[PDB]
Amino acid sequence: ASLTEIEHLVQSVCKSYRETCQLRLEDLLRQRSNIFSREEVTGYQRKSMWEMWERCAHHLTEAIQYVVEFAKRLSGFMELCQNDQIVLLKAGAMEVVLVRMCRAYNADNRTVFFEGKYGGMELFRALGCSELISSIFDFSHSLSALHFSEDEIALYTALVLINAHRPGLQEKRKVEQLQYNLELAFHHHLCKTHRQSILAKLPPKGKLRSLCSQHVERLQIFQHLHPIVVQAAFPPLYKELFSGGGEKHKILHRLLQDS
Ligand SMILES: CCn1c2ccc(OC(C)C)cc2c2cc(C(=O)NCc3ccc(S(=O)(=O)CC)cc3)ccc21
Repeated sequence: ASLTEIEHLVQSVCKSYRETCQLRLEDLLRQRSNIFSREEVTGYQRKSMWEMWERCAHHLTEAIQYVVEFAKRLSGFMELCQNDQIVLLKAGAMEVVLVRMCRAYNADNRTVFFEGKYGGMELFRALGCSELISSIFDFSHSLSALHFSEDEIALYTALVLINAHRPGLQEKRKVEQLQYNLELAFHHHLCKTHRQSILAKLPPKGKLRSLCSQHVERLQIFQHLHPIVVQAAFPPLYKELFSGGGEKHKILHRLLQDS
């Protein structure tokens, strides 16, 4: 590429991210005073393990849906082959969400936006996966300290998705070319903005992997306890990405072709 082509890539990635923002950053910020009452938090903790999982899995899926749209509007993604498009989303959708999640996290009070209001990590006690939950909270605390801008979120999440070491890619070099061009864009924007210093403070990719593996390990435990809840009440797309052998659902392909 070239300088103008790189800056055009910066604007195109940032646009594609805004359009597929689930919630505008301002909407999330204006709600920061709206905090679950102690009584409301007690009600969350007393809900059954399997209903909490169903509600959270459904919210997770909604977020995942916006990440698919981001991909479809992202330069070069839709020129990749369908096998590679699915490998990328299958492995990176949960990662993009975990990163996007820091916009919904308030480090002042350590709360996360969820079902209309902000609550701390006790809100999630009914799930029986406190390690996962505190890892995600801590992970969102780390990212919140860097004070990402929205533009920086878009460029960074683009790279989280366009990761050419995902196993199973058929056109690895084509994904390499794309990844390298988004890296230059990201780094060009940080340099231009005097923000290269965040580069040494980004999470190792091994960390995003770790959280996703914890996600799936805890899903398998829950599914073994409530197999019929998963079969009858989890979102199909969620089963496709995360459960086993749940990928008999072909939702992603449907999503990727539907205009
Ligand atoms: C660690 C605590 N936590 C969860 C823990 C587990 C879990 O699912 C498992 C049960 C499978 C799901 C959640 C979960 C979901 C939300 C959520 O969706 N809030 C609504 C929202 C809407 C838009 C944005 S955004 O615009 O910033 C783009 C992402 C952010 C947030 C918040 C916290 C959560």
